[PDB]
Amino acid sequence: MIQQETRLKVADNSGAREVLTIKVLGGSGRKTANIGDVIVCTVKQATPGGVVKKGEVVKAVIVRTKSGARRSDGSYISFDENACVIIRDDKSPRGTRIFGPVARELRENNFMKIVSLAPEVI
Amino acid sequence: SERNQRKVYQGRVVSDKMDKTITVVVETYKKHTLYGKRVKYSKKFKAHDENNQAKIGDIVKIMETRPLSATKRFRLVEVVEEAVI
Amino acid sequence: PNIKSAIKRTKTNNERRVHNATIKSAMRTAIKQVEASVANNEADKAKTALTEAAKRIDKAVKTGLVHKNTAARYKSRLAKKVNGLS
RNA sequence: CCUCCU
RNA sequence: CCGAAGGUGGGACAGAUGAUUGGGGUGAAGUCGUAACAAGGUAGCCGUAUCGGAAGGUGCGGCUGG
RNA sequence: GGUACCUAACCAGAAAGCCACGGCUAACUACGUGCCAGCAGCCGCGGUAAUACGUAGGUGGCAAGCGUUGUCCGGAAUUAUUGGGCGUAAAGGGCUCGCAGGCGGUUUCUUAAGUCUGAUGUGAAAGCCCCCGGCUCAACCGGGGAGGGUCAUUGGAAACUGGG
RNA sequence: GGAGAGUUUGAUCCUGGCUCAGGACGAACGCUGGCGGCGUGCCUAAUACAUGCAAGUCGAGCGGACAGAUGGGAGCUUGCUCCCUGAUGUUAGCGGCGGACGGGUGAGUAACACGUGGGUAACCUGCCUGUAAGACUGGGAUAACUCCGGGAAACCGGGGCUAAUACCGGAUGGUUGUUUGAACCGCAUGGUUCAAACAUAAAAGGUGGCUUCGGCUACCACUUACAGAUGGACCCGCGGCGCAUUAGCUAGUUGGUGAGGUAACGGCUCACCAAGGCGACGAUGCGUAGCCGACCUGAGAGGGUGAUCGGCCACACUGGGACUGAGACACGGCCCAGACUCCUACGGGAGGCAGCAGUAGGGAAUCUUCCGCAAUGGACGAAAGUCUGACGGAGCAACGCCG
RNA sequence: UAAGGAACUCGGCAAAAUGACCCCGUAACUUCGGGAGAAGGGGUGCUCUGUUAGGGUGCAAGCCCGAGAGAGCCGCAGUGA
Ligand SMILES: [Mg+2]
Ligand SMILES: [Mg+2]
Ligand SMILES: [Mg+2]
Ligand SMILES: [Mg+2]
Ligand SMILES: [Mg+2]
Ligand SMILES: [Mg+2]
Ligand SMILES: [Mg+2]
Ligand SMILES: [Mg+2]
Ligand SMILES: [Mg+2]
Ligand SMILES: [Mg+2]
Ligand SMILES: [Mg+2]
Ligand SMILES: [Mg+2]
Ligand SMILES: [Mg+2]
Repeated sequence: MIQQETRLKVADNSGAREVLTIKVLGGSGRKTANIGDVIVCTVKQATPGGVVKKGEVVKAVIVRTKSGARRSDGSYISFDENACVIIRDDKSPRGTRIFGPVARELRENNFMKIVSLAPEVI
Repeated sequence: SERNQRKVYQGRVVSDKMDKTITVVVETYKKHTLYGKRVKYSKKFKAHDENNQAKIGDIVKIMETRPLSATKRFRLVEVVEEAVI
Repeated sequence: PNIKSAIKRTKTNNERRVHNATIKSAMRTAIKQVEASVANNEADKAKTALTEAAKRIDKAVKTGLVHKNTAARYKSRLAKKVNGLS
């Protein structure tokens, strides 16, 4: 459950360390985004020398959340943190590496490059 | 035994407080490389005195040994001169 | 590795260490028996322990583990403790 | 009071 | 137990860059005066103070390289 | 590698160069520009007769190259120990008191750290070099020396410097 | 064994800078370009790397497949088949040695790192070659091969086996330790030599030939002592960078005592004591740097450089750790972490071009994805030989020097 | 009080958070006092060793105060309110 002002760790090597959520995308009054949803966000903390710089507005896909996600079989997945991956408009990650486990839900939304790069998909 | 001696030195005892130990200062007159004047050089050393006999002024001889500490490398072979006060 | 004899030397040396550790462990355990016996005031056992110690010490020397000087140092230390009892 | 440049 | 990497923190140091700003250098023929060089038209110069578009002026003490 | 080298023709045919020419440093005239265009290591050339610019014809070194830029040493007794200075050229501290340091009258005795000196050991090979030889000399390889040390160790000398 | 010249002025002497003639180079760029012979060729990004190749060997350790067929056998279309295990051959797999060299690069390092200095009484020292004892007697396991289960897989865990020159038991062993004394002494810590006791500690056989089939040999080769030699380790005097617009630094710090560790001496590590040690002769900090043989230049003093070639040192994608051993705390190993490359049907694996070539990038700029071990040197082996981008050659480039 | 965490609002108003003791450590700037509880960190229960070392009182017996250690033990959590 990510909303305007939620800060997320960035689970990639794009240069951004922390982003602030500017907007949940996909409809007028949409309050909240979950795993596999895209957000507009500003980079609040960056790694020095990275591609993505502090202050850039960027799109990111959420790949883990504390709220987590329910599956049709009645099972759930939750993580210890909220994290996203900066993306281009075609869903490809701007970085080359993904850190930490991502949720299976990203396959469903056709974030395949992310799912392939991730060390674990739970 | 026909043993080749290690490098032996002689000088004044500048330190002593360090028990089982001294600082022997071999003062000497090395010529300056370019200008050739005899400049008053002084190399400190670290020798061993088991009995704690030596004191300030003693112009003792010392001989090289096994490394007797981090800094210590010599023994008090003999107190040649015995200065007092 | 990416060499034939390297892959052998990888596989070899692992299997050597295991066998080698055994003998060190055995030695060190045998050394502890002598050290333990000093506390209890029992020289008769310490002598019979020191033999088994000394056997296990010298087996490591043969294999190529404990150096002769290393062994020399240990058997010294132990024998002084045994004599220091009486 | 001042006295263009080479 | 020690322990690399990592994390957190407050300092230290070095470089780059910054609205703007400060003098400096340089630049055939710009403007203002004429301070210095002659007793340079109020001898000049040194330290200091103060004042003035600008060279500079004036005070005090000093120097002669008047 | 059927490559070096030999023979033998076709035969000196295939094998000349680049840079420089005010002065330093041995080496000039037409024309076209007209403070333009351009040149320049330094001094400096060009404003309508340019021996230093654009072109055109013309000549000393070293020898398929030599020009240009970059770096280092020299020249530079131009950081001066060798080997420089400070009245006016740059340079005497505004003047003391003084710690450390540097330096210290004469004699004599003694010492021997400095000073000097003999002897012994090492300072690879290559390179550069002394005799230098060999490979046809060479653009090259061997041996015996030498240098190489504010160096040990030891025995003297003792004027001088230092210590009593 | 040492040369000057131009340029401040109207002219002068002086002071003073500037400039020039010389030599040197890993050069680059122009323009131009014939050949030959020696030499030299990433100085930038210790940047990242596609591809190939750079360390493998020993069947006279090895059971085993898979071959061999000297011969007998072989049903019999003489066409093809075969049944035995020929001498012995090919040698995945096991075992040994090497892989710690050779090759590369100079990142770090202002340090006993280096260049000239000791103990060898503080050490180590396999291989090699000597002089000095032996391989005697116990077995038990385990690869391969097979059986089973995995792995799409990559790779791998169980089960029964089999061998070995793999491993372990025990006697007696001069080594080693302990103790009992001596002898003899140094440079204090001591050292060297000898004798007994107690304790411990050895090996391995595979080939060819002869066996009187009791055995005895011999090259190779296993194991033990005193040697020599070789290659390492520590310690020390003295040397060789800039900055004071860097003046205080240090708290395992300085010494002691004890314990442990180490091949080895030692705050080397720790415990418990003190309060030291260093520094204006420049500590500490910052900057820069591999050091040296040498090289360039110069009359020399000096100054600069430390590509190529030789030695010492350090490092091996970044960082940590130990294992194996005579010897790395590993240059083409591993373990772990990190950033990058690859594979993975996602669970997991694989690798490090500062090896030769080459590529991209950076840059003013620096080669061939070449042939051969014939030579020289290695490693392995008794040898034949194999492997060797070490090395020899060749390609390229007026980049030198000179024919 | 899920997730979020100033998006609320004129304004973080209100609330939450911080909070004891001991120890380490602490910048700019400065009137040289300060700044300073700067900041940022660590420890904290119980048991045994243990009527510890050491201290107060006392002739002693005893009573009282009491570090710092080592070894353990338990919990989600030890200035457990
Ligand atoms: Mg005037
Ligand atoms: Mg006037
Ligand atoms: Mg006025
Ligand atoms: Mg000079
Ligand atoms: Mg003047
Ligand atoms: Mg003057
Ligand atoms: Mg004066
Ligand atoms: Mg460096
Ligand atoms: Mg809530
Ligand atoms: Mg919550
Ligand atoms: Mg708001
Ligand atoms: Mg609002
Ligand atoms: Mg409030």
